[PDB]
Amino acid sequence: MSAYMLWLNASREKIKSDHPGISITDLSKKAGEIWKGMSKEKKEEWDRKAEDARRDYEKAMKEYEGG
Repeated sequence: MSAYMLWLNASREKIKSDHPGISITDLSKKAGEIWKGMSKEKKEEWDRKAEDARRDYEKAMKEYEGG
């Protein structure tokens, strides 16, 4: 899910530029269609990026020291 969110943010500009005058709601569907047709390996990369960020949060929280 997190991979999709990150991918959508970067892809949003590509989709909007590729489909001028496209609505926001339509963009969401477009994002899903591109993902579905996209390679499986690419999905893993985005998933790994999201997981790495989780590790980084722990590191920052560890030094942050707070509730």
